[PDB]
Amino acid sequence: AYLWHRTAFILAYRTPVVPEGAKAGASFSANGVALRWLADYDYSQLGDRTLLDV
Amino acid sequence: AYLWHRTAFILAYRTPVVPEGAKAGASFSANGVALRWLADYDYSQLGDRTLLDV
Repeated sequence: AYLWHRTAFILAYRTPVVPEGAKAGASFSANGVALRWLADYDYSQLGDRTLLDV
Repeated sequence: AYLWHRTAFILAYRTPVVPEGAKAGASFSANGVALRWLADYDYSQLGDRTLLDV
């Protein structure tokens, strides 16, 4: 069991910025944390690559 | 020191076009020269890339 006061632990989150050259992505949320979604096409590997980050 | 007539030297400029596969870019100016700006996201390097050219 863990018993803590509010000030004991600190969490910080930052949503990464979708840059100018990236195709406009989406935005998602995990328990109230904003996640950046991004998709880029690998022509050289003939596929799609997605990244979902914070 | 250089003393020249107007007809002595010639400059020519051409702005590159933004291709179909590139996310549409801006167009800037430098001494009246139109410069093609372009941006592309490197998923492998996890970062954006910008090129400004003529």
